[PDB]
Amino acid sequence: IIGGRESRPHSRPYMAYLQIQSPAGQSRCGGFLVREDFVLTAAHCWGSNINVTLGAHNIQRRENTQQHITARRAIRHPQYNQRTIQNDIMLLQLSRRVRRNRNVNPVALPRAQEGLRPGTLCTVAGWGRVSMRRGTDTLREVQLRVQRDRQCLRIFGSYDPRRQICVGDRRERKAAFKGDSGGPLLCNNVAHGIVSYGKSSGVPPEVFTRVSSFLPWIRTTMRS
Ligand SMILES: COC(=O)N(C)Cc1c(C(=O)O)n(Cc2cccc3ccc(F)cc23)c2ccccc12
Ligand SMILES: [Zn+2]
Repeated sequence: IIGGRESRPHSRPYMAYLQIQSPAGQSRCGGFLVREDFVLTAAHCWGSNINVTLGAHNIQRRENTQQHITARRAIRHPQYNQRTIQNDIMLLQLSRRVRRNRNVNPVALPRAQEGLRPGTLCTVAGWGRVSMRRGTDTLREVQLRVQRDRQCLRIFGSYDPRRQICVGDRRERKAAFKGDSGGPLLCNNVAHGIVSYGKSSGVPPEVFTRVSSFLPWIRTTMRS
């Protein structure tokens, strides 16, 4: 998170830290618990082995609040496209259910035709980089404003407002950045978006997946 603050410890108990391994090496992402057995994140966070930590604030130290669960299944959207970064959404089936408590519980999703309009203020949280090269051990957060479609259409050739949200005022040094991928955009306590991508500079606007567009695929997947 660029330009943010340390979160109040355990104030966002839906937050998941992902440690990802594949032949391509090690990666880090965020994610969020949407049911006792499922975490939602981005498809570009896929790996052959993913371990999830819930209940964390400082993910570099042991805390008896943490729950460590390997993902039994990593289900990318069937039309996820690496090249355009379209349909950037993935469900993790946990190998066991979490023990729900003050520090570990799910977050609500939007309704289908509810919407999210320019000018809405939201929060994004994660363990990602705070500048170009430096990181953090502890969860951080920042408030970002929803931008108009054209502000992303102008700078991102493959942007589609049917499936993506445009986020962050270029006037402020405030953004989700590397390490924050997969984490939630919370608006009025609901997870409307998923951190997807942006410019290497970290200067907004940036691109989130629009959850409302994938609700059918989400529901069908979790039901089966
Ligand atoms: C297996 O996992 C991985 O390979 N990864 C997690 C690496 C990866 C990241 C990442 O480091 O988070 N991002 C997000 C991203 C990258 C660059 C600029 C950004 C600016 C703003 C922003 F909010 C996000 C940005 C990706 C996007 C697409 C593909 C891969 C990645
Ligand atoms: Zn604590």
